[PDB]
Amino acid sequence: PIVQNLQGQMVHQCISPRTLNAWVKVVEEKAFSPEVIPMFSALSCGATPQDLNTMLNTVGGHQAAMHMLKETINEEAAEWDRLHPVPIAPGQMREPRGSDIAGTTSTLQEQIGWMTHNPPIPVGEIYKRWIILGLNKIVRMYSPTSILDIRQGPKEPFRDYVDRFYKTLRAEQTETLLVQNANPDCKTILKALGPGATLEEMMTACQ
Amino acid sequence: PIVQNLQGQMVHQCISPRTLNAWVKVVEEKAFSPEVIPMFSALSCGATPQDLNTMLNTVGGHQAAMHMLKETINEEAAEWDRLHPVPIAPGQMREPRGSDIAGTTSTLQEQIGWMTHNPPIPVGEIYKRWIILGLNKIVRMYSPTSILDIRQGPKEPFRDYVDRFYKTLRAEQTETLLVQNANPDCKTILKALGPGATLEEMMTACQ
Amino acid sequence: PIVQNLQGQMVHQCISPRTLNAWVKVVEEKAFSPEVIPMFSALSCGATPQDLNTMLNTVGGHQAAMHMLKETINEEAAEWDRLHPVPIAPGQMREPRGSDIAGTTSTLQEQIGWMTHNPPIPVGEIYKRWIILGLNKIVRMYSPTSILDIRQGPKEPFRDYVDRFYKTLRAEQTETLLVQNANPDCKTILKALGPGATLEEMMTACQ
Amino acid sequence: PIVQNLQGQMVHQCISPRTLNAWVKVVEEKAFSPEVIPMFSALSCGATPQDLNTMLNTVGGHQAAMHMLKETINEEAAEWDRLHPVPIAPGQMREPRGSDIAGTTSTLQEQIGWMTHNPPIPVGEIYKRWIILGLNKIVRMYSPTSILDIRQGPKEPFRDYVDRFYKTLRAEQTETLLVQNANPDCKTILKALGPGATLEEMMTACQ
Amino acid sequence: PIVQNLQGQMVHQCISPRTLNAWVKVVEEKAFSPEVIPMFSALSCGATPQDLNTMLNTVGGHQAAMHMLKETINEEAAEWDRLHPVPIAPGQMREPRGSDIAGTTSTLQEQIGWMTHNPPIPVGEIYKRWIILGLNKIVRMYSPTSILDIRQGPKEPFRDYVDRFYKTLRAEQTETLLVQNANPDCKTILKALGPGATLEEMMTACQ
Amino acid sequence: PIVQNLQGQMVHQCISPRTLNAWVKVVEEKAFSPEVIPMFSALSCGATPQDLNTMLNTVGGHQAAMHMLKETINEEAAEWDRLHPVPIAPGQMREPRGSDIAGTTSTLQEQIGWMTHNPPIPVGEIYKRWIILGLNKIVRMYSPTSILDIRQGPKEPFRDYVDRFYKTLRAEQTETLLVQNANPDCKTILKALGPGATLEEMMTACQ
Ligand SMILES: CC(C)(C#Cc1ccc(-c2ccc(Cl)c3c(NS(C)(=O)=O)nn(CC(F)(F)F)c23)c([C@H](Cc2cc(F)cc(F)c2)NC(=O)Cn2nc(C(F)(F)F)c3c2C(F)(F)[C@@H]2C[C@H]32)n1)S(C)(=O)=O
Ligand SMILES: CC(C)(C#Cc1ccc(-c2ccc(Cl)c3c(NS(C)(=O)=O)nn(CC(F)(F)F)c23)c([C@H](Cc2cc(F)cc(F)c2)NC(=O)Cn2nc(C(F)(F)F)c3c2C(F)(F)[C@@H]2C[C@H]32)n1)S(C)(=O)=O
Ligand SMILES: CC(C)(C#Cc1ccc(-c2ccc(Cl)c3c(NS(C)(=O)=O)nn(CC(F)(F)F)c23)c([C@H](Cc2cc(F)cc(F)c2)NC(=O)Cn2nc(C(F)(F)F)c3c2C(F)(F)[C@@H]2C[C@H]32)n1)S(C)(=O)=O
Ligand SMILES: CC(C)(C#Cc1ccc(-c2ccc(Cl)c3c(NS(C)(=O)=O)nn(CC(F)(F)F)c23)c([C@H](Cc2cc(F)cc(F)c2)NC(=O)Cn2nc(C(F)(F)F)c3c2C(F)(F)[C@@H]2C[C@H]32)n1)S(C)(=O)=O
Ligand SMILES: CC(C)(C#Cc1ccc(-c2ccc(Cl)c3c(NS(C)(=O)=O)nn(CC(F)(F)F)c23)c([C@H](Cc2cc(F)cc(F)c2)NC(=O)Cn2nc(C(F)(F)F)c3c2C(F)(F)[C@@H]2C[C@H]32)n1)S(C)(=O)=O
Ligand SMILES: CC(C)(C#Cc1ccc(-c2ccc(Cl)c3c(NS(C)(=O)=O)nn(CC(F)(F)F)c23)c([C@H](Cc2cc(F)cc(F)c2)NC(=O)Cn2nc(C(F)(F)F)c3c2C(F)(F)[C@@H]2C[C@H]32)n1)S(C)(=O)=O
Ligand SMILES: [Cl-]
Ligand SMILES: [Cl-]
Ligand SMILES: [Cl-]
Ligand SMILES: [Cl-]
Ligand SMILES: [Cl-]
Ligand SMILES: [Cl-]
Ligand SMILES: [Cl-]
Ligand SMILES: [Cl-]
Ligand SMILES: [Cl-]
Ligand SMILES: [Cl-]
Ligand SMILES: [Cl-]
Ligand SMILES: [Cl-]
Ligand SMILES: [Cl-]
Ligand SMILES: [Cl-]
Ligand SMILES: [Cl-]
Ligand SMILES: [Cl-]
Ligand SMILES: [Cl-]
Ligand SMILES: [Cl-]
Ligand SMILES: [Cl-]
Ligand SMILES: [Cl-]
Ligand SMILES: [Cl-]
Ligand SMILES: [Cl-]
Ligand SMILES: [Cl-]
Ligand SMILES: [Cl-]
Repeated sequence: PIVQNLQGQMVHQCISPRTLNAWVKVVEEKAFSPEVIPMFSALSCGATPQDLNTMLNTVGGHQAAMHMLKETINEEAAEWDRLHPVPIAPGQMREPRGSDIAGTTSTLQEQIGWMTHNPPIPVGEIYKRWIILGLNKIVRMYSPTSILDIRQGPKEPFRDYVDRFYKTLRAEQTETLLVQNANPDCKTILKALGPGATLEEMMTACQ
Repeated sequence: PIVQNLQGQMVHQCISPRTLNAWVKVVEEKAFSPEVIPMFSALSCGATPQDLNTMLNTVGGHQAAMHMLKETINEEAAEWDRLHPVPIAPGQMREPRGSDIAGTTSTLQEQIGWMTHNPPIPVGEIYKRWIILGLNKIVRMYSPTSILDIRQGPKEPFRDYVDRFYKTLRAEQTETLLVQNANPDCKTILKALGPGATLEEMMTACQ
Repeated sequence: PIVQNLQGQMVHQCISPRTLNAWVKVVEEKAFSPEVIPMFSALSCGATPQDLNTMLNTVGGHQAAMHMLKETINEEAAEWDRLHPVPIAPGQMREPRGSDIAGTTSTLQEQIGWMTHNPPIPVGEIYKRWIILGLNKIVRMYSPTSILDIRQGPKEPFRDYVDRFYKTLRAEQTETLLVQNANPDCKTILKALGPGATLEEMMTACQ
Repeated sequence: PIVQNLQGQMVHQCISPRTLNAWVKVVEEKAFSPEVIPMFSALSCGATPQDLNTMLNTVGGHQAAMHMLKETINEEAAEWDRLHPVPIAPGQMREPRGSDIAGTTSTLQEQIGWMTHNPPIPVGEIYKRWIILGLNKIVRMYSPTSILDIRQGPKEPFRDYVDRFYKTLRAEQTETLLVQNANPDCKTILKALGPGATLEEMMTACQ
Repeated sequence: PIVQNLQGQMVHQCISPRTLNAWVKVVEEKAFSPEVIPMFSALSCGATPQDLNTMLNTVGGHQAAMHMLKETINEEAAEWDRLHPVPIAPGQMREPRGSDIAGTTSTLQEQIGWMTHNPPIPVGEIYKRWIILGLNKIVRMYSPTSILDIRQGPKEPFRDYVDRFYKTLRAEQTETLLVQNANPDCKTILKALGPGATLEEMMTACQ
Repeated sequence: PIVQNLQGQMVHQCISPRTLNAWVKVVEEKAFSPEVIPMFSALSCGATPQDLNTMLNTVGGHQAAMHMLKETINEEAAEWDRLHPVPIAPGQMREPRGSDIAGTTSTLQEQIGWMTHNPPIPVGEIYKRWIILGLNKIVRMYSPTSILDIRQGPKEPFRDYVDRFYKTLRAEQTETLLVQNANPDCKTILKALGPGATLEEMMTACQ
């Protein structure tokens, strides 16, 4: 990543073995659960496009998703080229192309040059926004259960039902559907509460 | 987080893989036990609102609690706006809104600017206080057993009973109830001790 | 903790995830064995009162001991107030109270101010001494076996017996009792050695 | 590796135990899966030829591949000598040979001298490009299944089939073959979609 | 420990959680095997007497050995007082006593003052030499098997026998006894080799 | 080890717990496999003779090999004394002896003085070369199988056979013997290939 040293200047740092292993492990354990996306964003703090491509390529398996990611990246790369239509002088920064932001036609020194410019061209943050966009579309598609099928069981604790409800809702990307899909006993209690009840009040009443 | 370097200036640091993994793991293992809250506070030392949102979003599951957390955060964010009613000049700090402190309408550079100002606007500590408030309400609600039902067994060691008693009491958020819920043999000993006995004296007498 | 940087000045550092996890784990594995106390002291090197309270609060369970710890802390806090009886000027250090040293009525900035003063008021070391005092009283009470009941078995190796003997003695908080509680065969050998024998000589003779 | 300190100068650093162990472990677990190559590239960030040889030599087993790697390295080393045909003055940098870039006839001080020169001779990056070239040829040869034999099962979820398809394709080093190898039911749906369908659209239709 | 910063001055550093855990773990796994002593010496690099006492006190169990260690320490402390017989002026270093070097009557600031003096009084290295002396006496006593009882089996590989032979010899604290305790077949071969054979030659001949 | 700080000067650093544990673990898991030697060389980057002796002494077991190592070290130490035959002035570097390079008659300060001299006397690298020499002789002797006995099985995959072939060859310290020891079916194919075939071509043909 590009990180500021202990003297106030932005310099390049090698991606750490702890960072590399943490990203690989979370994909192995959680696949494309919704909480994997913020983990990717945190673990790629200050990452260059090269670092972002590194993280994606260390993922073995889920290659269907990785190809969807490339398609989303190319869509965003093509949009950037339509919003930013371009001899380049000696020793002198060039504007980046979509494929430059994606790290495919640009060198690390070029990415360092853009990201540390004054003002900086944050090709890493632009690329990361493309990746998260594509990652979120994967999260929705891999969500196994629709919110319409999350209904509280006749003996299911309300707490467990709300857990499944909003876990599903988070991947699908509320309060009245949560009441409608509650079981008959709790749904009866939740209507007596009236409108405007908080989740805390609702869960307390069906305890 | 925002941490001071080895030269005496406050700069931004990327949240570490060790920090990210430590928060995720403790939630996986302890859920919303009372001791999870001080762990969250320590692991979020110097955190920005972005870092605080990062930590919350890496939690998979317990999504019912996370939605209660959002409701508490919005309540505190709405209160801040009622206590701090607001053209913004070029290059110049703006007062934060409730959603700015919660990291939803503010950028990282803006959060860095507030937290490192002189005097600093500690939007991270303000947000953290909101989160801990909401986290504590979750701890009370998820406490499975009431203090009224913690009574020493006829053969239960007094040490084990006091452990369960104050473990329950900590989540519920004393000395006379501890005597009343003791078993007949120990309760007899504890009355002979008289008032003002310490916990050490009480546990010694029923050993 | 408060640690000196690489330039010779005392500044605040966030308690590390490795430190937090190491304290939690040792309590989970060893409870209140005697060797847990020096581990707590080492892991709290340079800790502020806030850091000391952090470490105590990350302990889940053993809540009976934690309440005994609070009682000991309040006793020491009350003593400090009796030994140090107190408008506070603008921007100007105030003497600490017992509850200030215990981190309950003092801010982190105040604790940093005391600990880094010239001369420093080591509220962290004062608090730590209170905690270790209370922790040691827990170690004695949780010692399951009295030294009077540690006697060498008729076929127990002398090495194993001495291990149990001084393990028990360490928690209870010597040489002649070790001879008296030895088995008949070894006790006969140990009297023939005479007075003033070292532990090495004693263990060698009963090998 | 050669890394810039916190003062802006490139100096030598010892390869870390975390780096050494991370490379060994990934080879033990994944052998020559395609994602092992980007892991090698990231873990060898800023590596000298000595560091690159270190990483290769810590690999136990897969010695057939390591000998293929040497053959590829010698081929690239011989090419470099044909593109760069060479008394060397006292204290004065010499041009490198193919075996110098491969770390076999050059010292660490010589590699440091080339890599930190102005302008730098990046013998580490040149060597790394040779290694990755040879590593990729191993990935293709060790790919067990050909893309022609990746066909969706009659009850295999389309997602799982695309995973295997592009996993195989990645090692072999698309969209119309993916349709042809789909099962009859899904292939019927995919033709109705028409040309130019994205992977996301294709996977959605066969869900 | 006392370690030099990145600016060339000796300052105090808190003993690390990795150091504390590494010492505890090696004692748990290897007890008082001979190789535990050099591990203790390496892990206590630059340690103060306080750090050395910390490491000893984190050891749970083996309390018989720890009491032998104290007896050896007191013997060396008494010797130092006999070799170094002693108003102390304000703000001014005092010569250390045996108990000062052992960390029992001296503060950390005093130990820092001695160790960083010019010229330095290395109370840490003096104490460490006392500890290693006592630790080595424990290694000899806990050696279970005498060298006289290490004899090669009639079908035992010579390599395995030499391993046990010098493992035992290392704890007991050679070449002709190794031949005498070899089995008849190998002993016959080893006499034909003649005097002055290396261990490599000896092991080769009995392979 | 001796490592350069972040200011460009060579200073002493304590051997890290990660380094110590990594060397011990690899010996426990791999014994004297060929790849253990480059691991030792990397983990001893910049090591002093004291650090090199530390690493050897933390190895428990394999004491036969460690005694062969001492014999090789003494041989190299005796050679150095024959190539470098020696009042030493106050405060003034002395030439090292063989036992000085091996760390047996020299202090750490003396080793630091030699290694950081201008020009430096690299007693650590000289000692390390002695150790690796002796370690390699152990690798050859502990190789269980000779290359003459590595022959491809009638149903053994050629890839697996080449793996065993060069694994054995690496420890023993090629292309025509690999053909001769192939099975009849593959050997027939390999002769049809003709001379000068690469390993990649050979393995491809027998696939
Ligand atoms: C950069 C990056 C790392 C980021 C970010 C990021 C940025 C801002 C915010 C946020 C913070 C506080 C509030 Cl009060 C609101 C709000 N208030 S409101 C009117 O109630 O919605 N909204 N937001 C998002 C915003 F921006 F959209 F406004 C927020 C979040 C929250 C952080 C959070 C997590 C948590 F657990 C509990 C919290 F209290 C807060 N994370 C989400 O909210 C995700 N989420 N989604 C849904 C669903 F859809 F199912 F309902 C659900 C959540 C949920 F909160 F987890 C919980 C079960 C419900 N994260 S990134 C690109 O990788 O993602
Ligand atoms: C920032 C953050 C990390 C913090 C903080 C924080 C700040 C201050 C204090 C504190 C410190 C010392 C004393 Cl003497 C008292 C006191 N003296 S008194 C008159 O006896 O109560 N009070 N306090 C709290 C205060 F502030 F309220 F005053 C304290 C604590 C204690 C730390 C502590 C833990 C411990 F194990 C043993 C100790 F000796 C001290 N932690 C708690 O006390 C929580 N707790 N709750 C209850 C219950 F309710 F069940 F009884 C119980 C505890 C318990 F101690 F664990 C124990 C079983 C009993 N923590 S945060 C926002 O994440 O939490
Ligand atoms: C800050 C902190 C981390 C500290 C400290 C701290 C400070 C000083 C000392 C100490 C050091 C050397 C000597 Cl020679 C003596 C001594 N000489 S003497 C006349 O023989 O007793 N005394 N001391 C304590 C002093 F200060 F009281 F003098 C010491 C210790 C020893 C360190 C030690 C541990 C060890 F394993 C082996 C050693 F050789 C030395 N640790 C203890 O001694 C605890 N202990 N208790 C008993 C029992 F009671 F059962 F007998 C037993 C021990 C035992 F040693 F483990 C062993 C089985 C016997 N630690 S803290 C507040 O968290 O604790
Ligand atoms: C230095 C080093 C570490 C590097 C690099 C490196 C450099 C650039 C790029 C890259 C980035 C973005 C796009 Cl949009 C394209 C593109 N757009 S396009 C017209 O669709 O192909 N192409 N590229 C490569 C380029 F350079 F060739 F252009 C890219 C990659 C991608 C990174 C990536 C991984 C991922 F998972 C998902 C992504 F969105 C992006 N990694 C690959 O693409 C490897 N891969 N191969 C195939 C296959 F062949 F099977 F189809 C498949 C992949 C796959 F993506 F994983 C996925 C299943 C499909 N890596 S190194 C020497 O060690 O490797
Ligand atoms: C500070 C500290 C960490 C230290 C140190 C320390 C200091 C110096 C030396 C040393 C180095 C090289 C040589 Cl050539 C000789 C030598 N040459 S010689 C004429 O043949 O003996 N002697 N020495 C010791 C010296 F100083 F005494 F001279 C050495 C050692 C060796 C290091 C070593 C370990 C190893 F595995 C293989 C090696 F090649 C070298 N470690 C020992 O030798 C311990 N050992 N003991 C015996 C036994 F007794 F069974 F035979 C046996 C060993 C053994 F080597 F392991 C092996 C099985 C045989 N360590 S500390 C206080 O914690 O210990
Ligand atoms: C300091 C230290 C850490 C070092 C070093 C060190 C220094 C240089 C080199 C080296 C690098 C590149 C080439 Cl192209 C050749 C070459 N070209 S050539 C004409 O084909 O032989 N030769 N060399 C050695 C040199 F110096 F001798 F020239 C090399 C190596 C290689 C590194 C390497 C490992 C690898 F896996 C794959 C590679 F492509 C390169 N490591 C070895 O080669 C060891 N090895 N041995 C044999 C055997 F004998 F069985 F055939 C076999 C290997 C093998 F490669 F693993 C593989 C199965 C075959 N390491 S240290 C003192 O601890 O060891
Ligand atoms: Cl995966
Ligand atoms: Cl790739
Ligand atoms: Cl821009
Ligand atoms: Cl509930
Ligand atoms: Cl969870
Ligand atoms: Cl999210
Ligand atoms: Cl404010
Ligand atoms: Cl008790
Ligand atoms: Cl616990
Ligand atoms: Cl608490
Ligand atoms: Cl004071
Ligand atoms: Cl014994
Ligand atoms: Cl392997
Ligand atoms: Cl090798
Ligand atoms: Cl070039
Ligand atoms: Cl799908
Ligand atoms: Cl132990
Ligand atoms: Cl103790
Ligand atoms: Cl001295
Ligand atoms: Cl052998
Ligand atoms: Cl071993
Ligand atoms: Cl030793
Ligand atoms: Cl020389
Ligand atoms: Cl093959």
